[PDB]
Amino acid sequence: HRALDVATELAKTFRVTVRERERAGGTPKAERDAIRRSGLLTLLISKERGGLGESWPTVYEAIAEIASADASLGHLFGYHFSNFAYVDLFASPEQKARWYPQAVRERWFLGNASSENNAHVLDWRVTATPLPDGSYEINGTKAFCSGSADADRLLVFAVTSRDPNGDGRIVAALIPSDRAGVQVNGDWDSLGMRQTDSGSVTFSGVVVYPDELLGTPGQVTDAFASGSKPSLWTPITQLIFTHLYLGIARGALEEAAHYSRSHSRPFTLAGVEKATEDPYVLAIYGEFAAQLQVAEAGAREVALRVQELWERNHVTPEQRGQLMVQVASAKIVATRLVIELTSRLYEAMGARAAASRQFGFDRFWRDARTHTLHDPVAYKIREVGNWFLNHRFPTPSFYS
Amino acid sequence: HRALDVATELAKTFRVTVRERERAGGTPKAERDAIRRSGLLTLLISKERGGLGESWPTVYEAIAEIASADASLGHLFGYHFSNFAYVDLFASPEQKARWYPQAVRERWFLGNASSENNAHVLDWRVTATPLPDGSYEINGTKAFCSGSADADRLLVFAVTSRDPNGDGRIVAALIPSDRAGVQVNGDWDSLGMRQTDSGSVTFSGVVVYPDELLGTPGQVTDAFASGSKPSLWTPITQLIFTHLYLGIARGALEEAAHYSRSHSRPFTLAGVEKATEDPYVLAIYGEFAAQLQVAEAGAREVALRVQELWERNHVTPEQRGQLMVQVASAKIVATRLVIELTSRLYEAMGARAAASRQFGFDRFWRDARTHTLHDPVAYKIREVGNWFLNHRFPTPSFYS
Amino acid sequence: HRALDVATELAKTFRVTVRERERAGGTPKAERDAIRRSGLLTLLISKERGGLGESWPTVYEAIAEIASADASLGHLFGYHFSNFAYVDLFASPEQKARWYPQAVRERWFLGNASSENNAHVLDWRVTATPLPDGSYEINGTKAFCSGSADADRLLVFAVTSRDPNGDGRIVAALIPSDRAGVQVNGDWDSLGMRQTDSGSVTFSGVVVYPDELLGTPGQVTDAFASGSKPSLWTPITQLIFTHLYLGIARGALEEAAHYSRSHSRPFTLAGVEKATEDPYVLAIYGEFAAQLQVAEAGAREVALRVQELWERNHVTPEQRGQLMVQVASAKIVATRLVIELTSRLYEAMGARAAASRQFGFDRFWRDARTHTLHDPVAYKIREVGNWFLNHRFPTPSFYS
Amino acid sequence: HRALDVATELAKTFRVTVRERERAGGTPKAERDAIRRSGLLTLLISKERGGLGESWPTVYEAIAEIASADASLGHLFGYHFSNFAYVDLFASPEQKARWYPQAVRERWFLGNASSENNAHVLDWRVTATPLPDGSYEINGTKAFCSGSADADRLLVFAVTSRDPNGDGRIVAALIPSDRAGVQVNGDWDSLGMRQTDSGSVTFSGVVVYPDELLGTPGQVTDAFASGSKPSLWTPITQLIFTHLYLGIARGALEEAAHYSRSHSRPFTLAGVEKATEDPYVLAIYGEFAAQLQVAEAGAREVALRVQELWERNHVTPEQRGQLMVQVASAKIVATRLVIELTSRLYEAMGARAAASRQFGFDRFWRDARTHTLHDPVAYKIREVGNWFLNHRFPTPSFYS
Ligand SMILES: Cc1cc2nc3c(=O)[nH]c(=O)nc-3n(C[C@H](O)[C@H](O)[C@H](O)COP(=O)(O)O)c2cc1C
Ligand SMILES: Cc1cc2nc3c(=O)[nH]c(=O)nc-3n(C[C@H](O)[C@H](O)[C@H](O)COP(=O)(O)O)c2cc1C
Ligand SMILES: Cc1cc2nc3c(=O)[nH]c(=O)nc-3n(C[C@H](O)[C@H](O)[C@H](O)COP(=O)(O)O)c2cc1C
Ligand SMILES: Cc1cc2nc3c(=O)[nH]c(=O)nc-3n(C[C@H](O)[C@H](O)[C@H](O)COP(=O)(O)O)c2cc1C
Ligand SMILES: O=S1c2ccccc2-c2ccccc21
Ligand SMILES: O=S1c2ccccc2-c2ccccc21
Ligand SMILES: O=S1c2ccccc2-c2ccccc21
Ligand SMILES: O=S1c2ccccc2-c2ccccc21
Repeated sequence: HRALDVATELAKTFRVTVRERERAGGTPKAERDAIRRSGLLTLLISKERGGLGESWPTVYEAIAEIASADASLGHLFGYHFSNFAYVDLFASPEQKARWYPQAVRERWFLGNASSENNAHVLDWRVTATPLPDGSYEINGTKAFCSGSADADRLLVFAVTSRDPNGDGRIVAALIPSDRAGVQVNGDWDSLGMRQTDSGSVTFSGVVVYPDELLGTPGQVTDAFASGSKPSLWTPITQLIFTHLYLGIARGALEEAAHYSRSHSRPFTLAGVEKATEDPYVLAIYGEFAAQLQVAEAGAREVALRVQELWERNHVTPEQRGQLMVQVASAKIVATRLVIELTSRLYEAMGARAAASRQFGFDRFWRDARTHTLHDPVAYKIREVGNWFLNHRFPTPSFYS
Repeated sequence: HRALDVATELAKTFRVTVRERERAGGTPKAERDAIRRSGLLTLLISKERGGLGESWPTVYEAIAEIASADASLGHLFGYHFSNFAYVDLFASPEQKARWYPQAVRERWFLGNASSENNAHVLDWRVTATPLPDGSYEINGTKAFCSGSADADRLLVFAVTSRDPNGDGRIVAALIPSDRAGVQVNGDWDSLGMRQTDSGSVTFSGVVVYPDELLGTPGQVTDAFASGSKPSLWTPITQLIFTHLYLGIARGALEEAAHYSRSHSRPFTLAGVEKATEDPYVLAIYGEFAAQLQVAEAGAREVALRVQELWERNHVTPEQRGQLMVQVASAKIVATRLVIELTSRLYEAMGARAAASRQFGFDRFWRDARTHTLHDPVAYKIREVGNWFLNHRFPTPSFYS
Repeated sequence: HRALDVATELAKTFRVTVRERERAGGTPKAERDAIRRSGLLTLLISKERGGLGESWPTVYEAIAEIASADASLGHLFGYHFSNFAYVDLFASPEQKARWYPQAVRERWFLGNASSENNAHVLDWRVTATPLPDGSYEINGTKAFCSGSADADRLLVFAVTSRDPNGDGRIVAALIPSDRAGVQVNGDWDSLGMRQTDSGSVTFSGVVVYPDELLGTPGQVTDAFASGSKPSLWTPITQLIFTHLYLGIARGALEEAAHYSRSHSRPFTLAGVEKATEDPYVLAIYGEFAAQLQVAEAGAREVALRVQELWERNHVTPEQRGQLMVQVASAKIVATRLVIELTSRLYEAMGARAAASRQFGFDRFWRDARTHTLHDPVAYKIREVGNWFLNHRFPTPSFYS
Repeated sequence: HRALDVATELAKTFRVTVRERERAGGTPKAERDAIRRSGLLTLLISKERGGLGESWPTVYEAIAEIASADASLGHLFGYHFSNFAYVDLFASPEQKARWYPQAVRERWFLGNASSENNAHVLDWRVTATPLPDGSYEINGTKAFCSGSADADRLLVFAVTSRDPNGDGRIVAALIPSDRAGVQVNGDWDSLGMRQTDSGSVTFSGVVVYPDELLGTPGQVTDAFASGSKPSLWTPITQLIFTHLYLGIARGALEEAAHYSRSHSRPFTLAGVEKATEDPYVLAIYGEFAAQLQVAEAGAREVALRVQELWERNHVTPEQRGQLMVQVASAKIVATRLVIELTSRLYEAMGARAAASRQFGFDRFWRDARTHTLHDPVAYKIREVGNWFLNHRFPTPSFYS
């Protein structure tokens, strides 16, 4: 229970200042350093490589706890583990023996530069062009680069160009964020998730060395189409998002209840004597706390299954598909819950919760409303429906 | 027709500047003056007395149109008519003969100072102490004094104190906002409705003269108990709120639709080619536009009944109770609609509608989430249920 | 008010026996004859042809009132007017001169035989093959032939075959239900709407004469595609369906309230003394009564617009398309309302309301759940969404 | 796994005949005997006493499995284990050492006679009169006596009367169903759950011997008041109900999907070619399947906690209350889920799924609509709200 105590104490500290910090936007440098000092970035690194030797259930629990205090920090922390999962699923034994001890000593907080802002999500234009001795040159602009600012390493994705061994192949690389040619642009100014630094990043002539490549170019595509072990990255990452949503939900419900206990007035017109005994106040907390309990218990069970399959040598398409269905289902339920709860709980608090902007309760809705659009829930719902009705497991990709 | 065209033209100009103005909060003086110049503040004053001689259906449609452009200016405009209605329902013929031509010539924009911030609503501590001549001295601070800033007259409520004829009787008056001892405080910094100037007003020995009094002390309480004609004030005012919600909903839907046509990207992962042809985008617009059509059509019929009873010399408890039930029903449907739609419409626009704070679409949710808390919709629901199941009309009050 | 009084009295009498009658299914001959004796089948025929010269709002009110007592009789009554509307929109002047006085004298109650059970709803295989002197011979089986038992005339649709003037044109005709070769099969055995007689009808060498044809073959296709006046048939008919749903909803709500008032027990475990004072019982009635009030008020407005356009010589596509959007909106709201209400109201009554099957309250859900599937509400939603987002009116058909 | 395989095979046979059997109502003797032969009634009896030595998670999964095929048989099965649970928590080791081997050898299927039909659910009037040798005489009529027909023993509750040591104290006993003076009345005729035999049972001078009593008079009240281990009976039983709802939901979803794949027609008006590819069809299955996956996964965690506490020598009120809150939440979520999906899934199948009564899909709604009224979900919601807001665990009782 040590690591979860550490996460709980971090969250408590973040709650003190989240109201003022998220107003300002920009990079939460002090808080990212506190996460560095905690050791929790090393949760999944073996004790023999200097890490904590912990499990995915602990990582997921920590993500939700931090997110309940500060959704931007929960996001950055969660994405770090999505990035680490990808690295761990593709890195060579030589890379792990070098990088993981270095990640411990240098306290790596990972960011990524992957998606783009072209005509649709499938329009990637950041190129990797071959160089002598096996290196590649990266050129182009990425969007939504969460945790790009103050990142020690960047997980970067590119498509091969002018390549003898085949163009259009996906290369992934882990590079220093201060490698020459990398310009983090700092243009993140969002409705919510305001301290995630998910702005854009520009690559001009950026050199990637062979010992920084995560597998061969195109290997990720072969791994996902085959259902090799790396195909677990998507269910892992979508369950990370799910725990952000559950964390936000719990934090909003607890913050509302504290207000209701200390500040709500009884609607004495109706003969109510204390707000905490109002039948409709109680119904609102009951409806949402009940959904939250079930979603949280369900999410713990799926997290255990992530760990079980994480430890296998081989995961069958059926095992991967079943897990993805369970994860997609959890994310759908958590999405609906957090969006409804963060808006409707005002009705259990009263008008003065909104009349004083500085109370800042709208932060929960703004954070959830921003992140839940990451990928459209309507097509997660379609994927689960296509599984149930047509017995088709979703096609492994970066999003399913 | 002409009045509604003027309202439409006002709304158009407000839409240009609302995003910038509402961020700043404070008093929309230029826009209040444009409303003064439009003549619409006199909509319900008879032509005999210099007004437009128009009807409540026209007022309500004008409220919704302006609210759809700028919710604070729709609120200010609507509340002016709630203040006017109270004056019209309690003032003597002699008072109206003087006040109403004055309001036309001087372009009066009314505000109010009524509710307070103590243990529960209508736990009132602002006192009216009788003076030998029949004047009253007012002392205390009012809260939520919408339209208090830049008001030509304030509708004010107090409770008698040191009164041989009975303490605790509610008096009302219409007084100049710069009467000695009136301090309008400018302490309004809210989630939404940011330019309604609903801060506090402090009364330091404010004298109210006998010709400014509206009825006799406790007369409002007796009219409420009687369910007689002055008790129409509440259904009238609750239907004003309803039209703020319908206007916000219509404005949000049309603003989201503009973004969907111009900015949303197709989810090519699912093979869709234009976002405006996505089946799930279309379902969101259809579900909410459909509910809006029915709600608006229903509201027009209730507004018609408001006009009918407004014109009568006498109104029975049964007519008043039936109207209040119809108004409550409209408010319930409009409340649920606007709260769901201003949040869920993000799902038809995509992540970039939230990723870019300056788009500012969240203004609709913030405005509606703030105002819908005015009084709890749960007890409007109880009131309709008590009528339908038990044949009990609501107990008339400032809220029912 | 005379016509509505007659409908109200018919509905009262139907309420007495509906529970026993709908159990058995089959043909409600005594109740159909009661409608014949009432004269209401002639609501839309002019007084100068023997009819009542009434209006569509009267018809719609009578439909909802009768449906609230007996959904099957309300369906039969309403479909009579859909059949009549089709006849009136396509019939020649000499057809109207002979048919309408005859329909009064002989107290005609119309049925139809239109849809079929092939691969999809567009797949029509009942043929019209040319005979000498301009007659046609009809062959094949129709499905869902509402009101076909005890019908004085059937409205019948076929597609031309072996026709030198063109194959696959849609012809419509009004014929005697006992013409040689017409076999009403009596196979309607439904979850709800159990006395609408909507089973199959088999046509074996059935002769149709030129003076029974409603326009030329293919004329309905042209009138709908061009938006000429007969394109009103679909919004007229879809609003008929809407009033079935509103009538069922009102009937179920009122029947539930009676049980709650006289049989529901207080949940004394929570200190409730009377079920009628339970806060959650009151909340259920309030929610649904409020939505019904708004839906009914909105439906009245749309019914008036039907009458207004019914009286026009020409109706533009904007006028027809805006009416169809308003009708579709009303139907969507009424559909959601009646399906939720007829199921959820058990929670306001208690277990014994379901545990005593004889109480029969499930009739409302059975009737509503059956009819609301007539055409899919999801595509009504898409049609409203396509209009609001893309400014595309529904393309006229038998369904839109 | 062996045990779950046996339950799956039973369910598969029950599925073949449930549609025909449940119309008839009455007692499903052949199916009860198949359950007797399966051994599964002994799931919780230790191997030492001739039982299967299985756990509550296995029991709950078997209940859901059987319920998905035949809700009445799942109900009868599940209530057997609620009856067994009461016996296990209150009987002496000496009693269980005789009864449990006898239950194995004689293939006991337990029923109960507990609730009554007086002014409210707390109003109990079936009396137990103490006789001088320590026996009691039971007199009066019980209602809702699930499984009272063909029962090998009945768990019976009464209140002491003519008792010098205190009237009104609750006594429980396990007695033969054919003891002199027991009359099972066969008056069950319900909307759903039609073969649970939950009719009335009348007791005329029925003798209960000392060694048939479960604890001492009032002992159950003392256990509830102290939140001690016997008060686990409620969360155990409420989670049995929860698995009936999850079972019905899964059965209904799977039956609907078979129709959608086999019989639904594409809505060609809108350009659909396959119903199984319709976007709104897929969205219904996706929404409901996703909620079911999360609810089932959360339910498994709670079932493990039931087993954990079942094995404890002592249980604190905090452990009992935490478990009850988790069970209540699962029940709330499952109730809402099954009620919505058993009605809305028609929209995925089409009109002919309701127009052909013999398809019988309404059985799912009828079963779930009937059972979910067992106790009011509104007060389960209040109980979870009171815990979350005010940190008050539910007051232990037969319902909470
Ligand atoms: C945006 C807004 C404007 C309001 N304007 C007025 C007003 O002009 N006059 C008034 O008496 N109360 C006004 N109220 C207050 C309500 O009557 C009520 O006192 C308040 O919403 C209750 O606060 P509570 O739910 O936090 O207890 C306003 C409330 C809001 C939210
Ligand atoms: C708060 C937030 C953070 C995001 N972080 C990342 C990220 O770290 N890496 C990435 O590839 N995409 C990230 N995305 C983007 C999604 O993968 C996707 O590209 C985008 O949300 C689609 O935008 P649209 O719906 O407006 O078309 C993020 C999106 C949001 C809203
Ligand atoms: C299908 C069904 C089965 C029931 N079985 C039992 C039972 O076996 N034992 C029992 O004590 N109560 C049983 N109950 C009853 C509840 O304990 C409770 O008394 C009842 O649902 C209250 O009915 P009301 O809401 O109409 O007041 C059953 C109820 C239903 C609906
Ligand atoms: C209760 C009921 C009555 C119906 N009556 C008629 C009718 O009178 N004339 C007609 O053409 N179709 C009638 N329909 C059928 C619809 O036009 C449509 O063909 C059918 O609901 C589609 O079936 P599906 O959803 O199973 O594919 C009726 C349908 C129902 C459910
Ligand atoms: O889910 S994101 C994403 C979407 C599409 C392609 C790559 C990535 C990526 C990498 C790291 C974290 C998060 C994400
Ligand atoms: O609804 S508000 C209110 C609540 C309670 C007492 C008085 C008043 C008042 C007067 C004018 C406008 C608005 C309001
Ligand atoms: O709406 S039904 C229908 C569907 C499709 C083709 C024709 C018809 C028709 C004719 C009369 C009444 C009802 C209907
Ligand atoms: O939940 S039921 C119930 C309600 C109230 C008192 C006793 C009982 C009882 C006993 C056995 C099974 C089921 C039930």
